[PDB]
Amino acid sequence: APFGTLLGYAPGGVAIYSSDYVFRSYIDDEYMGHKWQCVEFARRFLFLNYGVVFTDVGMAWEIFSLRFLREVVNDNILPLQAFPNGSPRAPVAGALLIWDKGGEFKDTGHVAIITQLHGNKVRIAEQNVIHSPLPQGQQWTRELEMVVENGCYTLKDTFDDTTILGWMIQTEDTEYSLPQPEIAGELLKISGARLENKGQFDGKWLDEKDPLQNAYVQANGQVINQDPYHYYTITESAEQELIKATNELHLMYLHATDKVLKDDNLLALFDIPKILWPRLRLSWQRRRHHMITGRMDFCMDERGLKVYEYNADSASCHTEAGLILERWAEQGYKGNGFNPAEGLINELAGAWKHSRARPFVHIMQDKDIEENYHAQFMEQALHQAGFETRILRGLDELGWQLIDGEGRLVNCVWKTWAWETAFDQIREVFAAVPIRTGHPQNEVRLIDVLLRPEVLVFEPLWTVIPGNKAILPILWSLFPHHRYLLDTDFTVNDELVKTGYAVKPIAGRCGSNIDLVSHHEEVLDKTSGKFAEQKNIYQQLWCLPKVDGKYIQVCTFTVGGNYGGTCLRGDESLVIKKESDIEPLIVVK
Amino acid sequence: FGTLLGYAPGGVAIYSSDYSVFRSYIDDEYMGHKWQCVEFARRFLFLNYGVVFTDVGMAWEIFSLRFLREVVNDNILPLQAFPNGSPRAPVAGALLIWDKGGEFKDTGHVAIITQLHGNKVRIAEQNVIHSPLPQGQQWTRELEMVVENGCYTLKDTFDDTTILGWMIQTEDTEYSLPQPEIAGELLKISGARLENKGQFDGKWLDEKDPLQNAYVQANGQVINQDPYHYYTITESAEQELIKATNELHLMYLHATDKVLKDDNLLALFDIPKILWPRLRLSWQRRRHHMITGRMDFCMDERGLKVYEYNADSASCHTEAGLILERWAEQGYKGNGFNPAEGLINELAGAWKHSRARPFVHIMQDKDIEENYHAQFMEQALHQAGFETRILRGLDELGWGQLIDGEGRLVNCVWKTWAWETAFDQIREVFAAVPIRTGHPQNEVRLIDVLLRPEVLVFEPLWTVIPGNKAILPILWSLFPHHRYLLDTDFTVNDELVKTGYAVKPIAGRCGSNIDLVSHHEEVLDKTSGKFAEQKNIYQQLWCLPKVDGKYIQVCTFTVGGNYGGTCLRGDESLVIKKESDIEPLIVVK
Ligand SMILES: C[C@@H](NC(=O)CC[C@@H](N)C(=O)O)C(=O)NC[P@@](=O)(CCCCNCCCCN)OP(=O)(O)O
Ligand SMILES: C[C@@H](NC(=O)CC[C@@H](N)C(=O)O)C(=O)NC[P@@](=O)(CCCCNCCCCN)OP(=O)(O)O
Ligand SMILES: Nc1ncnc2c1ncn2[C@@H]1O[C@H](COP(=O)(O)OP(=O)(O)O)[C@@H](O)[C@H]1O
Ligand SMILES: Nc1ncnc2c1ncn2[C@@H]1O[C@H](COP(=O)(O)OP(=O)(O)O)[C@@H](O)[C@H]1O
Ligand SMILES: [Mg+2]
Ligand SMILES: [Mg+2]
Ligand SMILES: [Mg+2]
Ligand SMILES: [Mg+2]
Repeated sequence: APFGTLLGYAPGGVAIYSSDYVFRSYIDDEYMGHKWQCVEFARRFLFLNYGVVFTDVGMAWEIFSLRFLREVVNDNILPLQAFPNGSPRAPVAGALLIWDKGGEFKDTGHVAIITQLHGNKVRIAEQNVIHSPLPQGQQWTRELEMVVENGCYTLKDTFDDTTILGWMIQTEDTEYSLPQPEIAGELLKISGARLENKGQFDGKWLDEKDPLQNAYVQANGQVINQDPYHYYTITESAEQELIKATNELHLMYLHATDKVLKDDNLLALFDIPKILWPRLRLSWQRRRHHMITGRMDFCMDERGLKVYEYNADSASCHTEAGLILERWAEQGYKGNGFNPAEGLINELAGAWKHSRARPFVHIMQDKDIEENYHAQFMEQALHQAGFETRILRGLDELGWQLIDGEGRLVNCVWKTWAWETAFDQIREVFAAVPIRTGHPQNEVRLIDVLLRPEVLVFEPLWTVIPGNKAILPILWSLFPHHRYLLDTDFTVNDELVKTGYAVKPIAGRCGSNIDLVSHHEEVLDKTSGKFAEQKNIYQQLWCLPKVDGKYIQVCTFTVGGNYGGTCLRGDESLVIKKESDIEPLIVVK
Repeated sequence: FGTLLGYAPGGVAIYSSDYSVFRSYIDDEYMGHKWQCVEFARRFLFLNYGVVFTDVGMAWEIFSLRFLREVVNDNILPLQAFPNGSPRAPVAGALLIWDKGGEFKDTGHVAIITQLHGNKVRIAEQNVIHSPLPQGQQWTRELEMVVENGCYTLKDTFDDTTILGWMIQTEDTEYSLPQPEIAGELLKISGARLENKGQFDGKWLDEKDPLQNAYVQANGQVINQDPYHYYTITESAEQELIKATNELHLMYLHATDKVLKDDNLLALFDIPKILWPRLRLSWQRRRHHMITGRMDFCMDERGLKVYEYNADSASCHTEAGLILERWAEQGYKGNGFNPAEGLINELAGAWKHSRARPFVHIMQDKDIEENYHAQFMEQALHQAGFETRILRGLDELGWGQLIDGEGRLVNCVWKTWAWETAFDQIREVFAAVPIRTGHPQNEVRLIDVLLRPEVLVFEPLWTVIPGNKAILPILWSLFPHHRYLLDTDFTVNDELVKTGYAVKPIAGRCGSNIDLVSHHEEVLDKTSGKFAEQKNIYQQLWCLPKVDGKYIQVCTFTVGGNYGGTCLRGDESLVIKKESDIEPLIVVK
């Protein structure tokens, strides 16, 4: 039957459509999947019957690697066990059934729901196998021979060339289960590479006729890094691991955010003016699904994958990884590899299309030359998502009801401004946020725009919580010894003294005021900055890898909660800074 | 009217409420009626502290409240009151309430104190100033404050008004006022006879009106055993009933919220576990979709208690809001009025503001009482713009989507059916709720309609929780010794033993299987019924007052969450039942 046709329903009344090729599938504010993949059904089936969902994955077979589910009515995390086909643990109804990649399910693999288990077979329901109407009243798509020998169940797919990894059950009982996988550090190694010099970058290789590139040029010139003939490479396998860590960590971050907002004791550790708390919570409940983009900082090498911070509030690198590196590649790369961030612009237009952003968006940026091309890069994402924008450098063009230069109303704002800056205008100075709605010499401040009740702002005010480092000790707290985390505390405890630690201001950035100390209690590195007086967090030391004379760092972009790309920052020192360059990155298989 | 005059602190608009779609919301949260004083004071609180006060008749009533509702998690906070002249100073943000009289006649007034000084305080408010305000001035009026011997006293700018005091949201009660208790006698119910002039000797009910005809067809030209008799209540009591309705309602939602968050609690309602996941989703997305419910109280000089709250499926609306209208219209030449005369416009109201689809299928069981109940509601919907079609039974329903006898798709239904009855269809006989999406002979069950995902149902699922008596011990738990509650438990503890106690099925109705043990330990009354196997609750004995040879019970309606009327149920026994009559009620000032 055509694409979209209803072929039947699964237990509980869950529809199943034909996907024989508005493609996103949502059930309210929740993303289900592409239409009509085997994954969209599986996730919708769990959401509609159990009110739980599994993270976003590249391919179906990757679902067998997850070890947690998200409970949707409260952003809570649930434990999920995996089981090998042939396990003493029977494939109960409701469980997820996963196919690896191979045979009928080539690279993707496959996922299905076990609807009913019998004595010599089981029934499953799925969405991308059958494209024809199901027997009236049949709430299963296929039957699978199941053998039972010595308290061990083994399924036999109806295809002669496929492999069934097993099934997953949401329980705390780990008996019989598979330990969570872990990629061979060998595959996480960052490798140097060189292109053959033939002067592909000898001149103006970045188009200056294009307003966006030229904007970038006017801030950096025809340059990305020290030497444009040298790039770095990672394995498609490591990228997969980065997509996995990004999507997982984000939920852990939203989950931690949730817990902080519900406990004054925790909220008090962020050093945010109390007058704002009620506004933080409201932002949380109302703008919960509005964060458009963030960037994570990772240390990646054979030792594994670690996360330093999450730039949820405001984050750049987008122009670099998503535009210049695209032209760089088109200009000098002739290999089979690819730029892991080439889909950044479209990924952003997409999040905007689906955002509840008003028709006209005012883009507010401070007067910084980097913020200059960043703003224009975000403006092009919005114009693609079909929005209208005007950029505002500084506040001078603003005036009062808030209006801009050309007399237009300001009701929707995208800021490159950091929420912290607005928090200073409050710290410096009541029954409410002390904002002006009138002024003799028509002088508008920052807080006078971002905190005015009728202005729709991105990133939302709650993002300043997962964006503040005081969240790290909380992360550690909720997921002790999590494979991707580093021990973090608000003091230096015994366990940090042995390992060594990095001192970091809870609201800093660009590597300002950072102190690295080794187990030998020796200061490996220091930086200064304007955030010297803020509270600090102490996080287990874990130094960047050095490759080809530079310490490389891995960064992933979150777009609407999911991986949107990867990029590199590389510096002659152990600490990355606003200046640290963006090195070309190619992923290879 | 509607003109923007200025902004209170935080950037809170203030409009003119002159005169010569009147509801105000901020999302799905109701602020008040445009553009009254109360609407501002609530919107100011909602926007800056994320709290709001319960609905009230007049602004002067707010000074009686002793709690606020935190919106981001339906939690309840303490709100203390302080009389003008008080060691406790009138801080910023606090509510300032005027009693009724003088300038603020019957209503009284409400303002927000924006800033305290040494000899004055500034206050922001609505409906007192109807002229624009000076640029950037975030206050409306100043008031002389006379600090003497440690006591603060405010003087109004009007010479005939009275300031009650101010209200601080805190746990410290020192210097505060105790909760106002209504005088015993103002709560006595009283019989009154009309002058017999044959006003009720023929077809006094207009048989021309289809809605009334249907009611006649089920009861004839009758309401009670003698329509020349009625009861009356002081406007002071109705005051108390509107107050206890809106408060208990919030107490019930607060309790509901708690249950849905802790399995150990939810496990007490005996609902099929396969539905738990669905109850929680219902609660999170249909939180504001409840249209109507009815509360049962015991009222007399002893005070005001609450027996139960029929949130799921409740009736009596035809009787109180239509027949009794006709009644008064036919034999009442008095000053009083029917406390439930607006109900029908009240309901059409909630329906305008519901997210109900344009076409509504009304579902009812074959009962002669439900027959007119559903035509009374069908009329509330017609007055709200929707189209409908009554469906008696389940025969007119086909199938792979659910359609009606005329072919139309059923995806939005209003039911008179009890959610507990579908629950039985699950407890009769699975990876999901067992529902048919097809069947040979085309046989839709009740469960096959209410639990089909694409069908919009009112009342929404979560109502089965506050509509279940298992919640009574919870409320007692959250609000022990609340003035309107009764000690309820899941056993017969020490206290109930000595006070006497009512035994009742957690999911019953119409007085079925009710047992009444006195403190002398003797079965006062007892009834039979179908829910004898169900779990029970044990509620403190508090017998109906007996007036004019009848046991009277007070009932209040909740429409969209707030008071919507009042009616009486009278019986020869202490236990009201399905057939208990509706006794005419007139409210007197
Ligand atoms: C968004 C950035 N800037 C701001 O927020 C300025 C805010 C300030 N104008 C205000 O009003 O608070 C920012 O500092 N982000 C932190 P970031 O997301 C991205 C850092 C940018 C690195 N740019 C390198 C350009 C190299 C050109 N050759 O990352 P971290 O610093 O690691 O935190
Ligand atoms: C809505 C009513 N009925 C049902 O829900 C029956 C559902 C049934 N069709 C099903 O199969 O589930 C109901 O029982 N409500 C309980 P209620 O809300 C209203 C009782 C109605 C009293 N009518 C008196 C008419 C007198 C005419 N002279 O109140 P309580 O019984 O006190 O609980
Ligand atoms: N625990 C740590 N161990 C080793 N290096 C660290 C650690 N924390 C931070 N760094 C280094 O410092 C840089 C900046 O710290 P980061 O935590 O990302 O904060 P910022 O927001 O200032 O960029 C990182 O890019 C990394 O090179
Ligand atoms: N605690 C109690 N003390 C005395 N009478 C009670 C008590 N609870 C209920 N009753 C009597 O029993 C009737 C039925 O109880 P109710 O709680 O309303 O359940 P139902 O859903 O069956 O109407 C009431 O209307 C009232 O007359
Ligand atoms: Mg960093
Ligand atoms: Mg940062
Ligand atoms: Mg009752
Ligand atoms: Mg009842």
